[PDB]
This record gives sequence, C-alpha cells and structure tokens, in this order.
Amino acid sequence: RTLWTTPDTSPNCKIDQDKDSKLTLVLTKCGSQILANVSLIVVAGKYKIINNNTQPALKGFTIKLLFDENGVLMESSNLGKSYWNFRNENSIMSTAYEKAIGFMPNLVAYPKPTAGSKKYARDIVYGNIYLGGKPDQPVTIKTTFNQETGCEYSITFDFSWAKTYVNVEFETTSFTFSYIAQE
Amino acid sequence: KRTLWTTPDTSPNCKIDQDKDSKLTLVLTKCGSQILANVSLIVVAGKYKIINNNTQPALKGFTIKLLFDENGVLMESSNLGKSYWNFRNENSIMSTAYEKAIGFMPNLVAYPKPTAGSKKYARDIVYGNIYLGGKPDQPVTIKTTFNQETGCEYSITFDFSWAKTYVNVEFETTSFTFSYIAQE
Amino acid sequence: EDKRTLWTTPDTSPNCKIDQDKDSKLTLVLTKCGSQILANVSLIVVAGKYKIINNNTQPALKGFTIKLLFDENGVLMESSNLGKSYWNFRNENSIMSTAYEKAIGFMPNLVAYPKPTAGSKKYARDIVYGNIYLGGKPDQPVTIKTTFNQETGCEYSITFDFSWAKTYVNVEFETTSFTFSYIAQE
Amino acid sequence: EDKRTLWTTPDTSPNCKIDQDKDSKLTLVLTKCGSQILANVSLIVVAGKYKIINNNTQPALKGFTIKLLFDENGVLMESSNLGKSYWNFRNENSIMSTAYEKAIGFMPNLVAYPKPTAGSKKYARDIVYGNIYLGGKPDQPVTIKTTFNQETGCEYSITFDFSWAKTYVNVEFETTSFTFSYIAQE
Amino acid sequence: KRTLWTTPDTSPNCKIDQDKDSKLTLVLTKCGSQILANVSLIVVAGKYKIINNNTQPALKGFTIKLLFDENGVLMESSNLGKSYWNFRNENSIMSTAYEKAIGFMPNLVAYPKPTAGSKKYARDIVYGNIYLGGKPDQPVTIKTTFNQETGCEYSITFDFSWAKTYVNVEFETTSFTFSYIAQE
Amino acid sequence: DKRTLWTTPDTSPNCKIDQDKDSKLTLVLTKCGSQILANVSLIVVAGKYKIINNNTQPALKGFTIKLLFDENGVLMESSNLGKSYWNFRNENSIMSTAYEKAIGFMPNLVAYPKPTAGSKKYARDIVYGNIYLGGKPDQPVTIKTTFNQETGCEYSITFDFSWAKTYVNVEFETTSFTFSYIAQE
Amino acid sequence: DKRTLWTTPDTSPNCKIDQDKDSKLTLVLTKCGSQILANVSLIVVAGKYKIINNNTQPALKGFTIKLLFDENGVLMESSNLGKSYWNFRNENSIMSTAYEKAIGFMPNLVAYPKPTAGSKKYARDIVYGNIYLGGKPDQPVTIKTTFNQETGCEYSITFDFSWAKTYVNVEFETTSFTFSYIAQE
Amino acid sequence: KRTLWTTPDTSPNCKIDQDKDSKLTLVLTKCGSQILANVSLIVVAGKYKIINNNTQPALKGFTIKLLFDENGVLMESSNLGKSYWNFRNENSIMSTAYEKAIGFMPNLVAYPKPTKKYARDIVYGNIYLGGKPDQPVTIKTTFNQETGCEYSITFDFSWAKTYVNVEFETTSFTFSYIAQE
Repeated sequence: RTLWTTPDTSPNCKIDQDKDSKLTLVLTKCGSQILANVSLIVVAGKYKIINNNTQPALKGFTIKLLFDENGVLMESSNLGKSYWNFRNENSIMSTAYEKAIGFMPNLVAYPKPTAGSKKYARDIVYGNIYLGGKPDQPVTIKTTFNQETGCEYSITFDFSWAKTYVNVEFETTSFTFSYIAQE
Repeated sequence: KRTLWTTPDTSPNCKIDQDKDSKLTLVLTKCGSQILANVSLIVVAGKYKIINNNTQPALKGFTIKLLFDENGVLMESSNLGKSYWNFRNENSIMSTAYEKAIGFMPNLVAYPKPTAGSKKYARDIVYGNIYLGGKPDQPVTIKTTFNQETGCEYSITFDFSWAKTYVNVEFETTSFTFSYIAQE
Repeated sequence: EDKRTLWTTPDTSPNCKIDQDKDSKLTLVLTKCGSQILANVSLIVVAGKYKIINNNTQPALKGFTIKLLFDENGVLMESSNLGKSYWNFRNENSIMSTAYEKAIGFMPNLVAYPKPTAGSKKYARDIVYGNIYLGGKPDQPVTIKTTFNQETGCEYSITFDFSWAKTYVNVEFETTSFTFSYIAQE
Repeated sequence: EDKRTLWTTPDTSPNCKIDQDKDSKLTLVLTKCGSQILANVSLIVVAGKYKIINNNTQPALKGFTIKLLFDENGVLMESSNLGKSYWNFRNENSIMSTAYEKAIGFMPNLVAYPKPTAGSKKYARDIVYGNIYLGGKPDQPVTIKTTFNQETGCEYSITFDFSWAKTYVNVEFETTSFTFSYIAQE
Repeated sequence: KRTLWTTPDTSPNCKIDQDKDSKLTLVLTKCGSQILANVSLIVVAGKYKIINNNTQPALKGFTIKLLFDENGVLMESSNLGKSYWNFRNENSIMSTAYEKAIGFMPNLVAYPKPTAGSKKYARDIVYGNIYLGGKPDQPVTIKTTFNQETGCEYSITFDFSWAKTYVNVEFETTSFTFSYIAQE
Repeated sequence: DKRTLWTTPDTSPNCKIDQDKDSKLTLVLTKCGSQILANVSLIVVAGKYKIINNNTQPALKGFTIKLLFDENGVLMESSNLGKSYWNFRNENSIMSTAYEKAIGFMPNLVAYPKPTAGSKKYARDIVYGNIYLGGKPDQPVTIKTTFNQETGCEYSITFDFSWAKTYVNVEFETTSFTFSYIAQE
Repeated sequence: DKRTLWTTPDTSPNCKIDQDKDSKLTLVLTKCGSQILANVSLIVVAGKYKIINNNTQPALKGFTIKLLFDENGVLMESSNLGKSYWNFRNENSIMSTAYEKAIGFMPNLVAYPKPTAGSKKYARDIVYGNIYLGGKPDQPVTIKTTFNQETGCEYSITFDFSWAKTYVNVEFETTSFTFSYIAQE
Repeated sequence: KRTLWTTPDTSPNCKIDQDKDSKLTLVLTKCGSQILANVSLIVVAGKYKIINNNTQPALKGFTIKLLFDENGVLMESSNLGKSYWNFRNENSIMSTAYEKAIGFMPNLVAYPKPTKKYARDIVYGNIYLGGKPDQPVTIKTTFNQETGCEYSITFDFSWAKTYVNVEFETTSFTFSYIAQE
C-alpha cells in the first residue's frame, strides 16, 4: 500500500547531474486518495547551494516523475528507477513492480492538457517547505498532476523562491498533500 | 464504500449565487477515525466568475455550505446539489442515493453544535489557502468549519475570502487537503 | 477497539502540562495509514501563564513546547508533557481502559528521522511546519513546528514547538486544527 | 504572638487535600471576638481532580468536602483534610514557633451545635450558607455550606461542603473570599 | 482607636462622577487580625442618582476607590474626601487627622499588589449585594477588591454594578458587612 | 513675543508630577489667530517616574500634568506646572513681569465646553498623539490632551501620559509632539 | 544510636545503573543523632557507563541511582541498590539478620517533603558535590543527592550523576564524598 | 539534647533586610569535640527574594549573624530570632528556652575573638539557587569574629554571576567545627 524511496540520505535523483539529490517521496494509497509526503536534499552540483548574489537568476528548478500506462516509473524521470518501489521493511521490494495504476493521479480530475481546451488549476497543489528548517527560509513547492507528455501519468514538482538567498543549502523540511487516485 | 465524492469532472454541481454557477470538487475518504478531505472550486458563471475589485470593491468572499441530517445524508438547502454527491463508483457515483454515511460526518464531541452559553472553541476550524488560476501570487483563504450550521445534525462550511484587490481574475482554484475527526 | 488510531479523547478536558498540571488540552489524533501516520492536532490552554497572551505586559512570552517521548515499545514516557492516562488506542469516543503495551507502528521512522548524532550533518526532513489560528481568527497565526526523534532520553519523540511573532494583546490561546503526516517506523 | 487569631497563614502554599495530597490552599482565618468567632475563608485548587471543572466531560462532578476535625483541646486532628503544619496561632504573617496546645475558645459551641446522636432532632442552625465566585467572575457562583460539629471521631468540627449547579466548562477552581461567624464554645 | 469611619450622617463625602455627588458610609472596626467592615451608599446628585436604563442603557455601574499610603493614610486621589475619614469620636470624627492606621490596611500577603509573573488569585475579592430603596427585588452587586490599585501602598476598591434594567430607581442602598485580613 | 507663551526651552525643572520640580515640561503655545500651535515634550529628572520599571511596578502605566487657568488666562497655582516658568517669550527666556491677560491663548469654550450634568460630552475636546522614550521607535507613550475638562478653573489643558508596553529601566524623557486647538478669541 | 547502615566496603557489584549489578555503590550512613553522616563513592564494573567516550556518545552525560524505602526504613526491591548486603555493620560485613526498622536513618519528611503537583518545591532537599574519575583532579563529575523526591515509597535518597566535560575513554570509578542530612527521628 | 536547630519547616525565622524575610534552616549536632552543621536558606520576601543584577548590579551578597553570650544563648542582636532556636523536640523545638549550650559553641582557642588572625576560623562552601547547578552562591562561615558577644557564627553569602530574576532559595551545605567543650 506504499510506494516510496528508501528514506536514507543516499542520492536517487538527477536535477542537473546524476545523483545530485535525494528526493524522499512516500505515496500511501488510502482508497480513492493518495496521501503523499515529500522532502528534498540536494547533495551536489548546481542546486546544492542557492546563492542569488552570484547567480541572481537562479530562482527555482523542477523534478518530474513520468509513469507509463501501468503506473511504472519511466527512465525519462528525474528520479531513478532503481530507487522507487513498494516498501519492504526500511528498504524496497527486491523485484521491480509491474503495476501501480491505483497510485496514479486520476485523469478525469487531472487531464493531460490539450491544445484548444480550457486548463483548470485543480491539478495543482501549492505548499511551502523550509530550507535548513529555518522558518524565515520558505520555498514554494508546486506539485502538478498529469501535466507532462511522453507518459500516461505524471507528478511534477516545481521548487521556486522569491527571496534573495545567499549561500543557503537546499535541504528542506517535509510537506504532506493528497490527490485523487486513478482507480 | 470508503469515499464520498462529487464526480471529478467539470460539470457544475453547486450554487454560490445562481443555479449551477460552480463546480465544487470534494472528495472525502474515510481513514478510520479521520476523514481525509480534498477540495477545489471552479466558478463557471455568475457574479463570482470574474473578480474585479476595482468595479466591485465589496466582493471579497462567499460561502458554500454542506448540511447533513442524522444519517449523514446531504440536505437540499446545501449549496451543493444532492444528485451529484454519493459514494464513488469508478470515475462516477453509485446509481442509487446513499442512505447512511454517519462514518463520514464531523465528530460532534470534537466539533459540537453551538448552544447559547456554551464555550465555543476554535478546534472546529481548519484554515488553508488555494490559488486562483494556479498563480502563486493569487491566494484565497478557504476556512472550513465543522458542525456550526443550524437546521441540521452535521455540517461542513467553506468560507472563501481574500484581502487583495483582484482585477479581472477568474475564480478557479488549486486544490487543498485537510482532515477531520470522524463521528464513528 | 480501534487499533488503527492512537489519540487523546476529543473532549475538552485538560490532559497536558505546559507550565502546570492540567493547564491545557492537546487534542492529538494519530491514524495509521500503513507506512504513514495521518496526524491531526489542536491546543486549548485552560489555565496558567499561557492561557491569555499579553505581549504588552510580557514581551518575552513568545512560545512554548509540548513533548511526547516514547520508549522502545512506543509507550509514552512519564516525562512527556502529555499525561499518560489520556493517551491510548481509541474506543468509540473514548480510549481503551487498559494501557497499551506496543505501538511501534505509530512511531516516527528512525531512518527517515534519526536521533541526534555524534558527528553527522543534521537534515531538516524531520521537521514539519504549520500554522494554527488563535480564536479562529485569520489574523492571529501561531507557528506549530513539529520535529521527529530529536529528544534525548527516549527511543522516539514528537516535539511541538509553538511560537509567534505578533504582539498579541489579551488573546486566549485556543487554536484551530492542523493536519500533517509522517513516515512510520513499521 | 497573637493568640486571638488561629489561621492557616495568608500565603498561597498548598496545605489541604481534597482528592490528593496538597492539591489546595484553604485560607482560613478564625478571629476570636469573645462569644463569636469571626471566620474568613477562600479556596485555591492547585492540582488534581478539582483544579479544572469540566461538566461537559464530567457532568456528575458537582461538589466536594473539606473537613476540619478537632480534639477535646481544640487541636486539629491528622484525619482532617487540612494539614497541621501551618495551622496555628498567628505570629505576624506566619505562625507561632511551637504548636498550640489549647484552643477551646475557637471551637464551635456544643450547646448551639451539638454532635449527632442516636434519634435526636437535628436542627439547621449548625449550618451557614454562603456563595463564593470562581476566578472572581460574578457569573460563576459556587455554594459554600459550613456545618459545625457534625463529624464523628472528634470533639468539634468545621465542615465545608462546596457545590454548584451550573455546567462549568474548563473553569479553574480558585475563589473569592467569604466571611461568617459562629458561637464559640467558651 | 479601634474604628475608622465616615461619620454616619448624610452629608455628601464622595465623588463618583462629580464632586459631592454621594455619601459613602463606611465603618472599619479592627478585630485583631480581621477588619470588620460595614458599608452603604447614597447618591445625592448627578447621573447615578436616579437610574433609568430604558433611556440610558449603558449606565450599569461605577467605582469608588480608597487609596492609602504606607502609613494607611487616605490619599487625595481617592473618591472619598479626606476631611470625612478618621477615627471615631462619639458620633463624629477626631478633630486632628490621623497619622497612622496600618492595622486597618488589607494584608499584602493575603492580597498582593499586581506582581510580574505572579498568578492573580480571586481571594482579594469579596462579593455582596445591596438593595436599592430597601426593596428586595432591586439588588445591585457590590464587589470589593483589596490592594489592586496603582499609586498607593494599599487600596480598597468598590465596584457597583447591576444586570437588571432599572427604570426611575433612586440609587440609595441597604447595608452590607464583610471582613478582610489586616496587614498587622 | 506676545504671540508665544512658553516654558523657555532650557532643561531646568518646572513641573511637579509626583514631587516638586521632578520634571521639565517644555511647552510652547504660539498664537496663529484663531488656532494655537502647540509643541510639547517632557523630561522627568527625579522621583518615582524618572526611571520606569514595569517589572518592579507592573501597574504603573501613566500620570497626568494639568494646566489650570483663571478667567484672564493666567495659570493657577493648583497646576502641576509652576507659575515662575510660564510667560510670554523674550529671546530664549520669558518676560520679567508676570502676564495679566492671555485669553487669546485659551482653549475655546464653545468648541470645548466645561462638562456639566445633563449635557452631552463630545470627543472634539481631545487630541491624541504619541511620543517616544529616549527617541527609540519601539518605546511609544500616548499623550492625550484634553481641553477645558478640569473643575476649579475657567480653562484647562490636561496632558494624560500612558503606555501599554512593559518598560524595564527606561528613563522617562520624550520626543516632541505638535498639535493645534481652537482659540477662545 | 551510633549505628551505621552500609553496603559493606568490598568491591562486589551491588547496583544497577543500566544492567543488573553493573556497579558497586559504596554507601555508609552513620547516625549522629539528628543528622545522618553519609559517605559515598561509585565503581562502574560493566556495561555502557563503564568507560565514557563523549566524542562518540555525546548524550551519555549522566545517570541516576535511587534508594527507595518503606515506612520502616527498609530498602525496597524497586531500588537500584540490591537488598542482600545493605544492613547494619558487623565487622567488615553485615549483621546476620536483615534489619526491620531504620526510621532514624531516613531523610526527614518535614525538612524534605515529597514533591506534589501544584507546589513549587524548595531546593533544601538537594546537596551538591563533586567526585573525581580515576582520582584525577581534572576529571570532576557532579553528584547531586536529593532526599524524598521519589514516588512509590515513604522515603528516598536519589543520586543523580552528571558531567559537563567531554570525557574520552575515561573509566567511571570515583573518589569519595561526604555529606549529611536531617534525620526523620 | 544533642541537637540545636530551627524547626525545618518553611516558616520564616530571620531578618536579612526586613523582619521575617527569610528562613535560615540550621541544624547543629554535637559529635563530641566537633559540631556537625547543616545549613540552607530560603528568602521569602524583601530585597533579596528575587535577584535581578540587571536592575541592581551591586546586589551581590548579604550576611546573617548568630551571636551568643557566655552561656551559648542566642542574643537578640542576631539576625535569627530567639523564638525559633532551641533543642530539638520531635519535629519541632522545645517550648522552654534553653539556658546553656556552651558545648555547641565554636572553640575559642581554635577560633579566637578579634581582641595574628588566622584563616582557620573560616569554612567555605557553595550552595545552589533553585537547585540549579549553574547558579552557585558562596557561603562563607566564620567563627567567633563578631564583637559584642562571647561566641558567634557568621554566614556571608556572595555571588559573582549576574543573576536575572532568580529566586534566592538554596540547596544545603554541611560543615563542622571544633566545639568549645
């Protein structure tokens, strides 16, 4: 009933370069809703340290999870496939999973955008998370369901900030949300 | 069934100011002693569809009320229409109206009905924000209150409000999740 | 008997010591959804120095802490601010009459949220921020910061740090509710 | 040395057991005015079952009793709810440096207020009723009923029965003061 | 001597709203560790003389304060006039103003001044009722509070209030007795 | 300068808040025809109000300075401000002889009537302002000025000083505030 | 009544800190009328407190040993100290019969009342001292002794050991400390 | 008896600044040639009750003196009140004032009166405010250094830290001294 990344600190995600980040994502199926819990540690590379004195235009970045028609994570995702599976103890199942359609965002609630059709905001959930656990260091985490092409379903995390942060490490508090499940 | 919902399509099901002027998308999923709730709103017509606080400076909020009888059945005075509200069946709703859903009602010990002279605590409220047009600089407050309406056994009230002066902004929102303690 | 919910009974009676015996009602409901605990919390201060906030007369009174400390079996330790007789598995609108022996399935996961270490980087993943509102008023926010497994002298812990920046003048400390979740130990 | 006042001292340090040890400060001052004792009383509950009244959760919790039992010399007996440590003749704002041995002139008169006895007519004149107010609020009355010489296992007694009719919700039990008098034994 | 009083005549001695609008009759008799107090009030002029809450709905109470210095001497800031307050001499007062009356002051351990970080207990209040015109259906609350005023070492504050709607009722009262713990 | 009544701008004490000469009220009244332009500040040099400690005295949160005038606008001895220090300007001092008339500086009695039983009391006779202890922006004090509300005089100006915040070892000496009022003639 | 209650002075473990019999508490209580003269030291023989390394275990900074007594002054089994060799002195061992009464050795309940909710307790019931690990003068630890603070007993003596310094591979075996306390009778 | 004491309840018995502002709990137990002494202090009122060295930076100590006559009887000039100091009787004091207690007095050969001053007539200790290990106060006890008496015990309390809103109520300290007889 839970798809997750093992919640240690080892990297599992490429924002800019391989293994530059640890996305901790836990999806628990509560029938018609998925209860989601997320946090991010950027361990290396371009996004490890936000410095808007030296890089004034660096105000955000994106992580995409793309899923096929069986709810299987696609290699085009920023999150690595070997890191994503049903929970087993404090680790993951040995064999890669074959179906997880019940964990996918519902396509009627959150349709793929279509040219010529009105796009509603119901497919977005906003939250904040806090860099370094400090209450004066918010960033926006914008989560969008089924926005991407090249997939049957998707979850997209857009992180952004308006403040000028100077040498602030990108490692965050946790946020919980939910979404309507496909089945 | 463990989920009561409005079918998550876009067809209007709610009256804010005029009949069928909005689509309230509300999903209540029973997790034992808590209901996990997910809500968003699309206004499709009427005075709240396009907010212009230069021409209508007083247009700063509105209310959507769900009132329930002793069996957890939606009452017709609610802003949400009854024919749209039922247990989930695939991506639609059961064909026959439900008779009991007390397990989805807000707990009356946690959230008592008002009585004169009774000390009223704020535990029966949850605050959140949702965002018009998906834009991060267009927040609206969604205040949810449990069991504060009269003429019903249980209630969920959504009060929407905003402080900013919105000019030519369509009222269709991002989603928000909350929970509340279940009656049984 | 509802072994999927640990809670304080959702009545209004006090169950918690912030400063003195029975000075507050922490309403806390932990509902196990497999590997995540769905948590719902509010606070009523019924007496003592935190009941009525006046920052004109007490400018330094800007926050306080409520700690839940648990042993290796998930049993609440007496050093916690919440009283042990008030904390148990649900039975209808009350609690089971005998004290529970095990609740590890409700504890915050130690790999996700490790105890303090001798020499390793401490990450912020073990914190959740929220706001709650005094008197239900939208202009009276308080920060509720929840931290997992950062207390010593226990095997697991949940710490609620309440704080505010505004100068509140004769404002009663009784709050709206907040929901969050955390990763479960098993 | 003021042998015309017997008191608890006027501090707020708990001296009384209603339900648990030292859960309350009974402030009681008995001043001898010849044939009458002028009495002044208030109560602060600091802990335990009666600190915070919540009649939504405990609708049957509507009163309690504090008994002072005295021997043939007017000495307070250990079976009393009030402790002996600081019940003594006045010395400034404290008590005399040794325990008193005789205070019959402070005892309620046995002809006016006889002890209960087998099949004898009990008259109400051994009672005085009053009200005191929780938290100083005029809408939070409680009844204080004082009865003289009705307890067993003593030669004299003063019994305070507290009761209320209203449904109090999270009201701290600490009271305004009340004055009464009674006829002295000698 | 053993009694501080206002002479029990009917000569106005007190300012509620305007000078000499009332006669407070107050007798404090020292009984060792307790002061036995007896009080009544006559309003002789001004807006509190005849109460009409149909036409003046906000006229629901007023305060008379006695403030004392470190020697127990009444301070000029009190509502009660100083020339009216002294030790008893027959049915009048001593001709020379008293210099010390600490034995008549409310005890500061029983009834402390406001203190930072100290809980304020209600035991520094005594409630009573007195009756307008001697009529049993015309109660007013007399609340007496010890040592809660600023600008003094000791204080006795009388707050009068009423919930009933009195219609053309003269404010002149029955008497009430209470006691309080003495400072020395 | 028959157009200015003032206390002079020096710092020698001229006022009794709690004890004699415990404070310097600096008050300048400049007649602009039908309006008096007023500028005020306060320095407490001694006594109970010199150093505020609301940890020691939590309930000490205000005090009053009254100026009472007779029917000729002459300051009465019952005022908190001393008469020696109050006169028309001459350079940075005051005139030698005490003034005899200053009705043109008195608060207008129609705008600001004396209170009387049975007459409505309007708030027009009050002006609120703030001043700041030690010049610090986070140490406000309210200065409430009321015209013609005192008894035993023909005209009055009352300054009620109050504060809400707990000040701990804060000297009571203030910034300045300007206001105006309607002149009797 | 010049008697002594003691643990015997050998080094056989008699006390649990973290695991059974991981320490020797050497405790000697000698009745000097109204005061008990007390002498204490501690040897940790096994377990996690035997060798302190606060670089690797920085949270290992203190521990507690409780002696709980019934209404007769008899040591209760719930104590950290075992009952077998806690008795009146006989030579370098203990009397052959287990004692039945030792109220004269109990901490006075008037001087040192049981704490109760809603009463702020006084510090009079504490004595602080230092003892030194390995006899080295730069290795202090605090021994805080509190009388009658525990529930589930009539009387109690609690030893709380704690240290501020970061000890690196230092064995927990201590010098001796003497104190006194007021006796119940 | 073998113990002179103050009843170890919380009732005040001592004037530091003002009458009845403090409870000195002092127990002197005769062990032959040595007196075993146990002391603590609770300030209940007045200027030393709450130390705030931000407001009162020079408030850094005070003294409590016990002066005795040739019979070891406490003199009224002492800070401790005579009503409170007597031989022990159960958990209180004897009701009749004692007449002789020379065996409890500090030895005059070990500790001579002012009229070569050696430091051996002093014992130093620390006690802790509120029982907190970071709130030490020095308690200096001096024998037979006051004038106008035959014997004396003087307690000088002092501290170096800047304490802010700290209540002066202490842990206990034990010492001994050589007895006069």
